Amino acid sequence: YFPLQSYGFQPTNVGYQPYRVVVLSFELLHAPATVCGPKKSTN
Amino acid sequence: AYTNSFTRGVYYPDKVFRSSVLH
Repeated sequence: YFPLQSYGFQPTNVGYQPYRVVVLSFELLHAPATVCGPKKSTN
Repeated sequence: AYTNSFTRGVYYPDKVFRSSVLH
């Protein structure tokens, strides 16, 4: 035995449906910024 | 086989400048 289990996703299924999920995790550190909002810089 | 570490093996804990302070 191994712990793997498989779903059986059918179009007729609502918590029974497949769900796509993305988790955005944000690296707050005092290192250089590299991912930023589109807000434009000034002089 | 071994040797003494002395006062070796210390690093800046975070990327923040600090000066004249006992952190």
